[PDB]
Amino acid sequence: KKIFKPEELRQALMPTLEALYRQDPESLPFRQPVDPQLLGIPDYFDIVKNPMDLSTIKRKLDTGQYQEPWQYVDDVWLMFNNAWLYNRKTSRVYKFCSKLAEVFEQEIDPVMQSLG
Ligand SMILES: COc1ccc(CCc2nc3cc(-c4c(C)noc4C)ccc3n2C[C@H](C)N2CCOCC2)cc1Cl
Repeated sequence: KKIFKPEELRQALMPTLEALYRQDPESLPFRQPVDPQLLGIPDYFDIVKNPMDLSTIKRKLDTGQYQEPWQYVDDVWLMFNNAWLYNRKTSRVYKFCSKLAEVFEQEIDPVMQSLG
């Protein structure tokens, strides 16, 4: 089995996360964990059982919590799927999520080819 080192993953994958952060306005709702109290949405954690956001993914890369690139991809997709599940299709957050998914798809593919 291919063994990936933490810094190899950070060097390869952090730029793809940065590409998401660079999207403005689209990344703005994703830069910190959803706070249902601040946002007045007490149903949030009833619907979203496994929250995820850019800051959490960044911390996981920085602290070596991914063994394999697919685990990073899964967390990015968890973030997207949570947002598409919770938010209405007409909402800013939903449409912003869709743009981030486009950007991520584009950025991640050449990187995955390089890591194989
Ligand atoms: C720039 O875009 C916005 C600005 C304000 C709002 C309303 C408030 C809001 N509505 C938000 C909704 C979410 C959210 C996500 C993500 N998934 O479910 C929910 C609910 C997360 C954060 C949200 N936030 C916080 C926003 C983004 N601020 C963070 C600080 O800097 C920019 C302004 C929504 C948006 Cl999309």
